[PDB]
Amino acid sequence: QFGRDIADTTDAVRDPQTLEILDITPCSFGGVSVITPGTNTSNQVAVLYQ
Amino acid sequence: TRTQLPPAYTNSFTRGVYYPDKVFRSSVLHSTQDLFLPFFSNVTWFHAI
Repeated sequence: QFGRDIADTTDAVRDPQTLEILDITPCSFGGVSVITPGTNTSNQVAVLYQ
Repeated sequence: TRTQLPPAYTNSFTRGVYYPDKVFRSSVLHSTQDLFLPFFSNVTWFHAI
């Protein structure tokens, strides 16, 4: 019912009731960047993602 | 009472290998410490013909 990969981590658990091969794909990864072209000549910014 | 034959000593050729865990693995090597049968081991052979 379990399965790993090259990373030696558990990310493909098999459902014992449904018997359907499902993969694990989290959505909590990345970072938040800020772009500010100075503070004396500009006041607007822009949110940057990863 | 009945007659009997002397036991013999055979030799295994890479036998006694099972799955140590219930985890699906593919294209990845894994090593663990579990009970297994050594290679080219001499065990007691029992006859019954």
